Amino acid sequence: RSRSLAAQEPASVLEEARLRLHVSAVPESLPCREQEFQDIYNFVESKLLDHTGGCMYISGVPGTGKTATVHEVIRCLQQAAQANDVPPFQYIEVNGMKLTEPHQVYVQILQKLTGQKATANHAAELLAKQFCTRGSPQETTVLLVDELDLLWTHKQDIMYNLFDWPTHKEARLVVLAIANTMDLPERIMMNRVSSRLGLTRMCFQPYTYSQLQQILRSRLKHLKAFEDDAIQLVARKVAALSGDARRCLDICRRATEICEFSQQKPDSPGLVTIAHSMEAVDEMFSSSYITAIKNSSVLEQSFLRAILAEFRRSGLEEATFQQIYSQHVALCRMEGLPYPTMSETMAVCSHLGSCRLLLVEPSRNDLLLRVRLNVSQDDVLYALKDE
Amino acid sequence: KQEGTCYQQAKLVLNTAVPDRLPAREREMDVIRNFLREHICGKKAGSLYLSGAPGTGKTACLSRILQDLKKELKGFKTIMLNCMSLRTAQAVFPAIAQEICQEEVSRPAGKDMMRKLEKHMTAEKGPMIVLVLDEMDQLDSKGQDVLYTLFEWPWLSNSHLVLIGIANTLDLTDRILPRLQAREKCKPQLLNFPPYTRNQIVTILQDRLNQVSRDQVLDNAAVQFCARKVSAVSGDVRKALDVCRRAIEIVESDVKSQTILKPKRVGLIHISQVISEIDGNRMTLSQEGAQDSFPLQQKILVCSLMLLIRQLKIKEVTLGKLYEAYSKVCRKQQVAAVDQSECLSLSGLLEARGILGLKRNKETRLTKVFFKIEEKEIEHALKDKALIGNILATG
Amino acid sequence: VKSVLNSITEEVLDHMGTFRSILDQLDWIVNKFKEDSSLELFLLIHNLDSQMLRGEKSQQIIGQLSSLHNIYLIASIDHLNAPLMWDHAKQSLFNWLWYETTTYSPYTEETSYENSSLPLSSLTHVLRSLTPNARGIFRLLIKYQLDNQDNPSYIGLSFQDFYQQCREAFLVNSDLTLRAQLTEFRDHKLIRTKKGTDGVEYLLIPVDNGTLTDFLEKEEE
Amino acid sequence: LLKRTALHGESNSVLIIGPRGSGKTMLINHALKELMEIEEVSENVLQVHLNGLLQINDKIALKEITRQLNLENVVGDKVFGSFAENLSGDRTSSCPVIFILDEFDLFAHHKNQTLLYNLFDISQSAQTPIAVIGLTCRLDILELLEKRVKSRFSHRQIHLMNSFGFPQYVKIFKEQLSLPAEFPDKVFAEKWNENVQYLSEDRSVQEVLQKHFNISKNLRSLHMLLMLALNRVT
Repeated sequence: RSRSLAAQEPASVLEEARLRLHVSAVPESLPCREQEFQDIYNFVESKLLDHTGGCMYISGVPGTGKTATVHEVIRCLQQAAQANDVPPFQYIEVNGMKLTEPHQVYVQILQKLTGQKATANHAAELLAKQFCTRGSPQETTVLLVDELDLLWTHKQDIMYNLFDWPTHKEARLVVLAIANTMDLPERIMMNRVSSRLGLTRMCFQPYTYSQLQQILRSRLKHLKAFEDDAIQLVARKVAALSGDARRCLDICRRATEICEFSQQKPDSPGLVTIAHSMEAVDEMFSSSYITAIKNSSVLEQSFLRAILAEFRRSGLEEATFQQIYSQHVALCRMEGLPYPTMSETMAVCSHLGSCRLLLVEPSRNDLLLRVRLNVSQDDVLYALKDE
Repeated sequence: KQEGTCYQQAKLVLNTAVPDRLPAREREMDVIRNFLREHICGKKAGSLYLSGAPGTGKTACLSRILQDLKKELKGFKTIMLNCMSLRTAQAVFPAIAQEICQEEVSRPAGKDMMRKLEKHMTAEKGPMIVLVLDEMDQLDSKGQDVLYTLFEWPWLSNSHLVLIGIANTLDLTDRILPRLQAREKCKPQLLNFPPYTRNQIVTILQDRLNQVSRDQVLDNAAVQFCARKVSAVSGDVRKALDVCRRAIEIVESDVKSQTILKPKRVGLIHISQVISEIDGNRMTLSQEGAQDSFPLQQKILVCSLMLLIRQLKIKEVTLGKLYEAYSKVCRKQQVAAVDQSECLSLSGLLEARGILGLKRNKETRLTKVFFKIEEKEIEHALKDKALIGNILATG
Repeated sequence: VKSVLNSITEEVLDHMGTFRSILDQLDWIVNKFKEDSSLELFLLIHNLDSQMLRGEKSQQIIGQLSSLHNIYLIASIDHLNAPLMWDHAKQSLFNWLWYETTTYSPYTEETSYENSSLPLSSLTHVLRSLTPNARGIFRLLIKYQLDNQDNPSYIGLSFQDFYQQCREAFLVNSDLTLRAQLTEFRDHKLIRTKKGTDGVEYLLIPVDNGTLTDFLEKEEE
Repeated sequence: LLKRTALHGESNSVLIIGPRGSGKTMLINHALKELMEIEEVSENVLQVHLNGLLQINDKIALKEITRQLNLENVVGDKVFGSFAENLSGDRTSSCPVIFILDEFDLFAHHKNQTLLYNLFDISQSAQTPIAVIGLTCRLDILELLEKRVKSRFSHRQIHLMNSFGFPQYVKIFKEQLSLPAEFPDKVFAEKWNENVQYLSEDRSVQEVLQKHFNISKNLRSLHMLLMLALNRVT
């Protein structure tokens, strides 16, 4: 025991639920996906026994299991290599955002295999002559790349030459191209990249309604702290948004924090109530516009009121700064305040300009300021009459 | 029987691994080999621009001719070119300057091109050097000055260099080589390759599976269909070998279903389902709560797109007017309220499955967006009767 | 100006090229011919008034070398605006001596920069290596172009009517496959898209009006 | 949320939206100083003071980050190599350090924001989770990122916007002028707080407070109304 607080053991129930719900403390991966994990299992298994190389490109939004399901593909092949079943392999990992320049990918590959480090040209030339070496055995390695749009250049000499490497004789490269949407090869990339690749793009669909209630059930197998009516309610809103696997457990973590705010009382409730599910939606999707007019002063709410009054008899959402100052004095004198000065016109604009709630060019044309409302013109009328 | 033996050996021959096949390519290959015989025997040298078809897999055709000349004649040397690691237009000549005369090499000294490279080529005492060129279109510049010296060497004094450029068709002689249609000194040669139709795609598969496999795994009716649409896009050999190999693993995975636990012919329906998620919309699989199409909060926003096209005669909208239509239909139907703070993330969410698209803009709200194609896809195949049926009849 | 100043460095003065800006090389070659009084150089420059040196920054470089009597400049003038490229601030260094020359002989060398039309072999060799379905689309837009060419307000066909005409003439089947067939046309400088205000991508062919009229006569076989 | 990281190993990332350095810096720095009273964690947890107003690109940020930790270099900075292994059984003795950002506006429009994606992966890595607490003046920040960063966020933000008026606004004017018991003589300290009460209810003093409250109700707009009057007192 070196550290004074070497992980305090959770002696309660609510403190233990965060261990099984954490994105890092995962005993395996996200279940409810056996028809897709078995399909990619026979694909990678057929490449190691054949001593060849192929390509692989999936699809889906960043949050469907592209970072958890790919780990179990390696954990299952390493067990058979120790039992004299599949040939041994090498574990290579590389991310697309860890490198600033898109041409520095040749440094992480040479350093992972051997130990020599060069640059984008001194190393990029040695890797080209090493793959075509006649009379040298290799291993069934695996190439895992992420975020392909960052490696796109003007000459298209990053994604094209990468796919032509495993298409040789002594080439055992298994490329795992990870991206987002599936129409990338036919949009950003041109003809040469999409030609030498193949139509083997099997997209991954988000989890269904019956799958989100099962993954959360596996994490809470022996956690008697949540009712059955609150688990299906949280998994229902995320299933209708986009079905993201990351937007479901984050809302459940908020439910574990809103309940502790009521645990300060001497009474210690067991299961959650119905009030914790309603508050887990408004706080998760908070609005940064309905609270700006309620907590405003007097001159701020009167300045925004004259903007809609001038965009009614004209029909155009673009105006100047000299015209808005004329009608601003009419609304200020009726309620009971003197005429506003000219020097303070930029002071009240800098307050709304700092938060960028009114799109306008900087202080260059003070009398030609373009007024551009960040929100609509009908939502500001309902939030104003509430006071 | 030999069930498991045929599948483990069919994926090796169907994989895109240097397709160096001789049949189905006769008149497109004999002209290339006979063009080099007159230059090595007749002591001639010129240029030869090969404008291949965009993406058809002809890199293995030139490798077959180069290796056949080594076993026939012994004495010449062929230097390869692989400028894939050269992102700039320069640093190309010194990359191939280290191969002078095989056993006789030298070292660079910094800034020494256009002097020693063209000097050894004009030497008549040396053998006939053959230089290969690739991706010549990517080596352009602001005035393509680097391409004015490699096309004039086999045309001045001592022509002892043959130019062979392997590249697909993107642009002819318009801005890359302005010497043509202007100068009468250079006389290049141009050879094209038409896309292979059913007369070659079906032929290239007969000598591919019947020579390495014992029994076929598919009928002859499925071959005429897979070779029909592959030649309509471009006619790539890798695309034809991938559309057929992928249709086998989907059927092979179904074999291990209540069979191994205590050959067959692949039908045509098993192939159309593989290309179903390539060009066809995935809007049918949406029953039993299966999230394989559209969730919910996006259909209530895209349904109002056509409501504004028939009223303003325009097909383009923006994020500003999209919330105005949503803020009106939510108060009259009592649904889930979605603030515009997270509606911008929905714009970068509806792009897969072949639907609407957009571009990149600096400022928010004011974003010029458009729709892909809208005609007849919301009925028959798609429900839209008990979900958003009351929205279309409202406005 | 870089192919002439940097050519007398490693050949006349025997020095590798390593200058920085343009003004750094101008004042570096003057000291080599000023301290030495035995470095003659005859400049037999042909057609000084070309087409890529009309700016005032081109004559001020060569005008500095004219101040020394050890540098000989011989140029030719083939334009009626001879004093338009030099004023009084530059004639003191050159000191032009006019000599009329009568040769009477045509030019068969520099005739290359002038606009001819486009080679017909480019439009012929592009359809042979093209897919059969794409040739029917190119031959369909050329028919509607000449029939509507008389209209001066021709802005091009829209995308909605173009997508309907495909299935009427048994062509493409879907929309994403139709966009993939237009990839080899936009890269070959055949058609291009414009940012229309109505949200519709127009389709036009930036060629000559007389080129499309000679395309229907060669496709009769 | 802070006790979940120092006492345990749960990192949280929230967004604090408010005015500037005069209002937003009244809660984050107060929570960090609260950790100082307990000396069994303040000595094992350091602090990196970063500011987005100074950094304008991404290559410079990869070198100035080592100026605060100083665990492998000296006054000198190591090779130019862009950082690749940033050190990331969930229980280590390398003293976890919490980073503090500021002003999410300058680097928010750089190149896909390659700097914020690294901090969001350390807490989700496998070694020691590291949290991140920043400050920003612009309201909505979540939609100002790409979809690869939007789906990988906590989606937790609090709008620290004052909602005062006139009766409770006078207490703020008197709290800033209420000096603690630090004067050598306690007699002069009693007349200081009493004199402010005599001027808080006046026909001319209340008119100045309501005039500046309608224009800008931020606490920064009131700072100039308290120091200018002190300059006249000689």
